Amino acid sequence: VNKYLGPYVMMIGKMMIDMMYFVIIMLVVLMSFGVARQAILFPNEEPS
Amino acid sequence: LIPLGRKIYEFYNAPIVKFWFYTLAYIGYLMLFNYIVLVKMERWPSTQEWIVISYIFTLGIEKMREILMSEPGKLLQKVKVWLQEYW
Ligand SMILES: CC(C)CCC[C@@H](C)[C@H]1CC[C@H]2[C@@H]3CC=C4C[C@@H](OC(=O)CCC(=O)O)CC[C@]4(C)[C@H]3CC[C@]12C
Ligand SMILES: CC(C)CCC[C@@H](C)[C@H]1CC[C@H]2[C@@H]3CC=C4C[C@@H](OC(=O)CCC(=O)O)CC[C@]4(C)[C@H]3CC[C@]12C
Ligand SMILES: CC(C)CCC[C@@H](C)[C@H]1CC[C@H]2[C@@H]3CC=C4C[C@@H](OC(=O)CCC(=O)O)CC[C@]4(C)[C@H]3CC[C@]12C
Ligand SMILES: CC(C)CCC[C@@H](C)[C@H]1CC[C@H]2[C@@H]3CC=C4C[C@@H](OC(=O)CCC(=O)O)CC[C@]4(C)[C@H]3CC[C@]12C
Ligand SMILES: CC(C)CCC[C@@H](C)[C@H]1CC[C@H]2[C@@H]3CC=C4C[C@@H](OC(=O)CCC(=O)O)CC[C@]4(C)[C@H]3CC[C@]12C
Ligand SMILES: CCC1(c2ccccc2)C(=O)NCNC1=O
Repeated sequence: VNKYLGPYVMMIGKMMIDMMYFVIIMLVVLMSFGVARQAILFPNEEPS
Repeated sequence: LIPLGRKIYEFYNAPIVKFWFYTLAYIGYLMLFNYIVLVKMERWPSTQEWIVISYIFTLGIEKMREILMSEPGKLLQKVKVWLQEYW
Protein backbone atom coordinates (compact mmCIF):
# COMPACT_ATOMS: atom_id res chain seq x y z
CA VAL A 1 0.00 0.00 0.00
CA ASN A 2 2.85 2.44 0.77
CA LYS A 3 3.90 4.72 -2.10
CA TYR A 4 7.53 3.59 -1.95
CA LEU A 5 7.23 0.03 -0.66
CA GLY A 6 4.59 -1.00 -3.21
CA PRO A 7 6.58 -0.22 -6.37
CA TYR A 8 9.56 -1.83 -4.63
CA VAL A 9 7.57 -5.06 -4.17
CA MET A 10 6.43 -5.22 -7.80
CA MET A 11 9.99 -4.34 -8.83
CA ILE A 12 11.17 -7.45 -6.94
CA GLY A 13 8.44 -9.43 -8.69
CA LYS A 14 9.72 -8.22 -12.06
CA MET A 15 13.32 -9.21 -11.29
CA MET A 16 12.21 -12.74 -10.32
CA ILE A 17 12.31 -13.71 -14.03
CA ASP A 18 15.97 -12.67 -14.43
CA MET A 19 16.62 -14.42 -11.13
CA MET A 20 15.07 -17.61 -12.55
CA TYR A 21 17.32 -17.50 -15.62
CA PHE A 22 20.34 -17.00 -13.35
CA VAL A 23 19.09 -19.97 -11.30
CA ILE A 24 18.92 -22.11 -14.45
CA ILE A 25 22.50 -21.30 -15.52
CA MET A 26 23.78 -21.71 -11.95
CA LEU A 27 21.92 -25.01 -11.74
CA VAL A 28 23.74 -26.38 -14.79
CA VAL A 29 27.16 -25.28 -13.51
CA LEU A 30 26.33 -26.39 -9.96
CA MET A 31 25.30 -29.95 -10.82
CA SER A 32 28.26 -30.28 -13.18
CA PHE A 33 30.68 -29.46 -10.36
CA GLY A 34 28.71 -31.46 -7.78
CA VAL A 35 28.49 -34.61 -9.90
CA ALA A 36 32.18 -34.36 -10.84
CA ARG A 37 33.28 -33.87 -7.21
CA GLN A 38 31.08 -36.64 -5.79
CA ALA A 39 31.99 -39.04 -8.60
CA ILE A 40 35.73 -38.48 -8.18
CA LEU A 41 35.99 -38.44 -4.39
CA PHE A 42 33.63 -41.41 -3.79
CA PRO A 43 34.33 -44.21 -6.29
CA ASN A 44 32.78 -47.16 -4.41
CA GLU A 45 29.19 -46.19 -3.60
CA GLU A 46 25.95 -48.14 -3.50
CA PRO A 47 22.72 -46.73 -5.02
CA SER A 48 21.35 -44.33 -2.41
CA LEU B 1 -5.10 -45.73 -42.19
CA ILE B 2 -3.35 -43.72 -44.89
CA PRO B 3 -4.23 -40.32 -43.29
CA LEU B 4 -3.00 -41.67 -39.93
CA GLY B 5 0.32 -42.74 -41.45
CA ARG B 6 0.55 -39.39 -43.24
CA LYS B 7 -0.02 -37.60 -39.92
CA ILE B 8 2.64 -39.74 -38.20
CA TYR B 9 5.17 -39.11 -40.99
CA GLU B 10 4.37 -35.38 -41.06
CA PHE B 11 4.70 -35.11 -37.27
CA TYR B 12 7.92 -37.08 -36.90
CA ASN B 13 9.68 -35.17 -39.70
CA ALA B 14 8.92 -31.74 -38.26
CA PRO B 15 12.05 -29.87 -37.09
CA ILE B 16 10.55 -28.94 -33.70
CA VAL B 17 9.55 -32.57 -33.10
CA LYS B 18 13.02 -33.78 -34.10
CA PHE B 19 14.63 -31.20 -31.83
CA TRP B 20 12.48 -32.12 -28.84
CA PHE B 21 13.05 -35.83 -29.50
CA TYR B 22 16.82 -35.24 -29.59
CA THR B 23 16.57 -33.08 -26.45
CA LEU B 24 14.51 -35.63 -24.51
CA ALA B 25 17.01 -38.28 -25.55
CA TYR B 26 19.85 -36.04 -24.36
CA ILE B 27 18.16 -35.48 -20.99
CA GLY B 28 17.72 -39.22 -20.63
CA TYR B 29 21.31 -39.86 -21.63
CA LEU B 30 22.69 -37.36 -19.12
CA MET B 31 20.87 -39.05 -16.23
CA LEU B 32 22.31 -42.41 -17.29
CA PHE B 33 25.79 -40.89 -17.36
CA ASN B 34 25.13 -39.46 -13.89
CA TYR B 35 24.05 -42.89 -12.64
CA ILE B 36 27.12 -44.63 -14.02
CA VAL B 37 29.50 -42.06 -12.55
CA LEU B 38 27.88 -41.90 -9.09
CA VAL B 39 27.46 -45.64 -8.47
CA LYS B 40 30.51 -47.92 -8.44
CA MET B 41 31.37 -50.02 -11.48
CA GLU B 42 32.35 -53.68 -11.60
CA ARG B 43 34.95 -55.25 -13.90
CA TRP B 44 32.49 -55.19 -16.80
CA PRO B 45 30.15 -52.26 -17.55
CA SER B 46 26.53 -52.35 -16.45
CA THR B 47 23.45 -51.92 -18.66
CA GLN B 48 23.32 -48.14 -18.22
CA GLU B 49 27.01 -47.82 -19.06
CA TRP B 50 26.42 -49.86 -22.21
CA ILE B 51 23.62 -47.45 -23.15
CA VAL B 52 25.95 -44.48 -22.53
CA ILE B 53 28.72 -46.11 -24.61
CA SER B 54 26.24 -46.80 -27.41
CA TYR B 55 25.11 -43.15 -27.30
CA ILE B 56 28.70 -41.90 -27.54
CA PHE B 57 29.58 -44.21 -30.45
CA THR B 58 26.43 -43.42 -32.45
CA LEU B 59 26.93 -39.71 -31.83
CA GLY B 60 30.51 -40.00 -33.09
CA ILE B 61 29.24 -41.80 -36.20
CA GLU B 62 26.69 -38.98 -36.60
CA LYS B 63 29.44 -36.34 -36.40
CA MET B 64 31.51 -38.15 -39.04
CA ARG B 65 28.34 -38.28 -41.13
CA GLU B 66 27.98 -34.51 -40.74
CA ILE B 67 31.60 -34.20 -41.87
CA LEU B 68 30.82 -36.27 -44.99
CA MET B 69 27.41 -34.80 -45.91
CA SER B 70 28.58 -31.19 -45.89
CA GLU B 71 28.52 -28.43 -48.52
CA PRO B 72 32.09 -28.60 -50.07
CA GLY B 73 33.55 -31.40 -52.19
CA LYS B 74 37.13 -31.89 -50.99
CA LEU B 75 37.64 -33.43 -47.55
CA LEU B 76 39.84 -30.73 -46.01
CA GLN B 77 37.29 -28.07 -46.98
CA LYS B 78 34.53 -30.22 -45.42
CA VAL B 79 36.48 -30.41 -42.16
CA LYS B 80 37.29 -26.68 -42.30
CA VAL B 81 33.61 -25.79 -42.78
CA TRP B 82 32.61 -28.18 -39.97
CA LEU B 83 35.16 -26.70 -37.54
CA GLN B 84 33.52 -23.27 -37.67
CA GLU B 85 30.77 -24.56 -35.37
CA TYR B 86 32.82 -24.78 -32.17
CA TRP B 87 30.19 -26.90 -30.40
C1 LIG C 1 11.91 -18.39 4.58
C2 LIG C 1 12.43 -18.62 3.18
C3 LIG C 1 11.79 -19.85 2.56
C4 LIG C 1 12.36 -17.40 2.29
C5 LIG C 1 11.12 -17.26 1.42
C6 LIG C 1 11.47 -16.96 -0.04
C7 LIG C 1 10.29 -16.82 -1.03
C8 LIG C 1 9.19 -17.81 -0.69
C9 LIG C 1 9.79 -15.36 -1.15
C10 LIG C 1 10.88 -14.33 -0.77
C11 LIG C 1 10.59 -13.06 -1.59
C12 LIG C 1 9.23 -13.33 -2.23
C13 LIG C 1 8.79 -12.48 -3.42
C14 LIG C 1 8.80 -11.00 -3.04
C15 LIG C 1 8.06 -10.15 -4.03
C16 LIG C 1 7.15 -10.60 -4.87
C17 LIG C 1 6.32 -9.64 -5.69
C18 LIG C 1 4.83 -9.81 -5.42
O1 LIG C 1 4.14 -9.88 -6.70
C19 LIG C 1 3.38 -8.83 -7.05
O2 LIG C 1 3.27 -7.84 -6.38
C20 LIG C 1 2.70 -9.05 -8.37
C21 LIG C 1 3.28 -8.21 -9.49
C22 LIG C 1 4.64 -8.66 -9.98
O3 LIG C 1 4.92 -9.88 -9.93
O4 LIG C 1 5.42 -7.78 -10.43
C23 LIG C 1 4.56 -11.07 -4.63
C24 LIG C 1 5.34 -12.27 -5.19
C25 LIG C 1 6.86 -12.08 -5.07
C26 LIG C 1 7.52 -12.54 -6.38
C27 LIG C 1 7.37 -12.90 -3.85
C28 LIG C 1 7.27 -14.41 -4.06
C29 LIG C 1 7.82 -15.24 -2.88
C30 LIG C 1 9.26 -14.85 -2.51
C31 LIG C 1 10.23 -15.21 -3.65
C1 LIG D 1 20.99 -23.56 -8.38
C2 LIG D 1 20.34 -23.09 -7.09
C3 LIG D 1 19.77 -21.70 -7.26
C4 LIG D 1 19.31 -24.08 -6.58
C5 LIG D 1 19.85 -25.47 -6.27
C6 LIG D 1 20.03 -25.75 -4.77
C7 LIG D 1 18.92 -26.57 -4.07
C8 LIG D 1 18.00 -27.23 -5.10
C9 LIG D 1 19.54 -27.57 -3.07
C10 LIG D 1 20.72 -26.93 -2.29
C11 LIG D 1 20.64 -27.42 -0.84
C12 LIG D 1 19.74 -28.65 -0.96
C13 LIG D 1 19.20 -29.31 0.31
C14 LIG D 1 20.35 -29.73 1.22
C15 LIG D 1 19.95 -30.74 2.25
C16 LIG D 1 18.78 -31.36 2.29
C17 LIG D 1 18.42 -32.25 3.45
C18 LIG D 1 17.94 -33.61 2.99
O1 LIG D 1 17.43 -34.33 4.15
C19 LIG D 1 18.21 -35.29 4.67
O2 LIG D 1 19.29 -35.59 4.23
C20 LIG D 1 17.54 -35.95 5.85
C21 LIG D 1 18.23 -35.63 7.16
C22 LIG D 1 19.62 -36.20 7.30
O3 LIG D 1 19.84 -37.32 6.78
O4 LIG D 1 20.48 -35.53 7.93
C23 LIG D 1 16.80 -33.46 2.00
C24 LIG D 1 17.26 -32.63 0.79
C25 LIG D 1 17.73 -31.23 1.19
C26 LIG D 1 16.54 -30.42 1.74
C27 LIG D 1 18.36 -30.54 -0.06
C28 LIG D 1 17.31 -30.21 -1.13
C29 LIG D 1 17.90 -29.49 -2.35
C30 LIG D 1 18.65 -28.21 -1.97
C31 LIG D 1 17.70 -27.17 -1.36
C1 LIG E 1 19.91 -33.11 -16.84
C2 LIG E 1 20.07 -33.19 -15.34
C3 LIG E 1 18.99 -32.37 -14.66
C4 LIG E 1 20.01 -34.63 -14.92
C5 LIG E 1 20.22 -34.91 -13.44
C6 LIG E 1 19.89 -36.36 -13.11
C7 LIG E 1 20.29 -36.90 -11.72
C8 LIG E 1 20.30 -35.78 -10.69
C9 LIG E 1 19.40 -38.09 -11.31
C10 LIG E 1 18.81 -38.84 -12.53
C11 LIG E 1 18.97 -40.33 -12.27
C12 LIG E 1 19.03 -40.36 -10.75
C13 LIG E 1 19.34 -41.67 -10.03
C14 LIG E 1 18.32 -42.73 -10.45
C15 LIG E 1 18.31 -43.91 -9.53
C16 LIG E 1 18.83 -43.93 -8.31
C17 LIG E 1 18.76 -45.18 -7.47
C18 LIG E 1 18.20 -44.89 -6.09
O1 LIG E 1 18.33 -46.10 -5.29
C19 LIG E 1 17.43 -46.30 -4.31
O2 LIG E 1 16.52 -45.55 -4.09
C20 LIG E 1 17.72 -47.56 -3.56
C21 LIG E 1 16.97 -48.76 -4.11
C22 LIG E 1 16.32 -49.63 -3.05
O3 LIG E 1 17.06 -50.26 -2.27
O4 LIG E 1 15.07 -49.66 -3.02
C23 LIG E 1 18.99 -43.79 -5.42
C24 LIG E 1 18.97 -42.52 -6.27
C25 LIG E 1 19.53 -42.73 -7.68
C26 LIG E 1 21.04 -43.04 -7.60
C27 LIG E 1 19.26 -41.44 -8.52
C28 LIG E 1 20.14 -40.26 -8.09
C29 LIG E 1 19.88 -38.98 -8.89
C30 LIG E 1 19.99 -39.20 -10.41
C31 LIG E 1 21.44 -39.52 -10.80
C1 LIG F 1 12.55 -38.24 -21.15
C2 LIG F 1 13.38 -37.78 -19.97
C3 LIG F 1 12.89 -36.44 -19.45
C4 LIG F 1 13.40 -38.82 -18.88
C5 LIG F 1 13.93 -40.18 -19.31
C6 LIG F 1 14.97 -40.76 -18.36
C7 LIG F 1 14.46 -41.60 -17.17
C8 LIG F 1 13.12 -42.25 -17.52
C9 LIG F 1 15.55 -42.61 -16.74
C10 LIG F 1 16.96 -41.97 -16.75
C11 LIG F 1 17.71 -42.49 -15.52
C12 LIG F 1 16.93 -43.75 -15.18
C13 LIG F 1 17.23 -44.51 -13.88
C14 LIG F 1 18.70 -44.90 -13.84
C15 LIG F 1 18.99 -45.99 -12.85
C16 LIG F 1 18.08 -46.76 -12.28
C17 LIG F 1 18.49 -47.82 -11.28
C18 LIG F 1 17.90 -49.16 -11.63
O1 LIG F 1 18.20 -50.10 -10.55
C19 LIG F 1 19.11 -51.04 -10.79
O2 LIG F 1 19.73 -51.14 -11.81
C20 LIG F 1 19.26 -51.96 -9.61
C21 LIG F 1 17.91 -52.43 -9.08
C22 LIG F 1 17.01 -53.03 -10.14
O3 LIG F 1 17.49 -53.89 -10.91
O4 LIG F 1 15.82 -52.63 -10.19
C23 LIG F 1 16.39 -49.07 -11.76
C24 LIG F 1 16.02 -48.05 -12.84
C25 LIG F 1 16.59 -46.65 -12.57
C26 LIG F 1 15.90 -46.05 -11.33
C27 LIG F 1 16.35 -45.77 -13.83
C28 LIG F 1 14.87 -45.43 -14.04
C29 LIG F 1 14.62 -44.62 -15.31
C30 LIG F 1 15.46 -43.32 -15.36
C31 LIG F 1 15.01 -42.34 -14.27
C1 LIG G 1 17.36 -43.85 -24.93
C2 LIG G 1 17.94 -43.31 -23.64
C3 LIG G 1 19.05 -42.31 -23.92
C4 LIG G 1 16.84 -42.76 -22.75
C5 LIG G 1 15.62 -43.67 -22.61
C6 LIG G 1 15.34 -44.11 -21.18
C7 LIG G 1 14.94 -45.59 -20.95
C8 LIG G 1 14.58 -46.27 -22.27
C9 LIG G 1 16.00 -46.36 -20.13
C10 LIG G 1 16.84 -45.43 -19.24
C11 LIG G 1 17.22 -46.24 -17.98
C12 LIG G 1 16.83 -47.67 -18.35
C13 LIG G 1 16.74 -48.71 -17.23
C14 LIG G 1 18.08 -48.83 -16.51
C15 LIG G 1 18.23 -50.12 -15.76
C16 LIG G 1 17.36 -51.12 -15.78
C17 LIG G 1 17.50 -52.28 -14.82
C18 LIG G 1 17.39 -53.61 -15.54
O1 LIG G 1 17.34 -54.65 -14.51
C19 LIG G 1 17.75 -55.88 -14.84
O2 LIG G 1 18.15 -56.19 -15.93
C20 LIG G 1 17.63 -56.82 -13.67
C21 LIG G 1 18.40 -58.11 -13.86
C22 LIG G 1 19.90 -57.93 -14.02
O3 LIG G 1 20.51 -57.31 -13.12
O4 LIG G 1 20.45 -58.42 -15.03
C23 LIG G 1 16.12 -53.67 -16.36
C24 LIG G 1 16.10 -52.54 -17.39
C25 LIG G 1 16.16 -51.16 -16.72
C26 LIG G 1 14.88 -50.92 -15.89
C27 LIG G 1 16.33 -50.07 -17.82
C28 LIG G 1 15.11 -49.96 -18.74
C29 LIG G 1 15.24 -48.86 -19.80
C30 LIG G 1 15.54 -47.49 -19.17
C31 LIG G 1 14.36 -47.02 -18.31
C1 LIG H 1 24.81 -34.62 -28.41
C2 LIG H 1 23.83 -33.47 -28.45
C3 LIG H 1 23.08 -33.34 -29.80
C4 LIG H 1 21.97 -32.29 -29.75
C5 LIG H 1 20.74 -32.58 -29.18
C6 LIG H 1 19.76 -31.61 -29.09
C7 LIG H 1 20.00 -30.33 -29.55
C8 LIG H 1 21.22 -30.03 -30.11
C9 LIG H 1 22.20 -31.00 -30.21
C10 LIG H 1 22.44 -34.69 -30.13
O1 LIG H 1 21.86 -35.35 -29.28
N1 LIG H 1 22.56 -35.11 -31.39
C11 LIG H 1 22.78 -34.19 -32.48
N2 LIG H 1 23.73 -33.15 -32.13
C12 LIG H 1 24.08 -32.92 -30.87
O2 LIG H 1 25.14 -32.39 -30.58
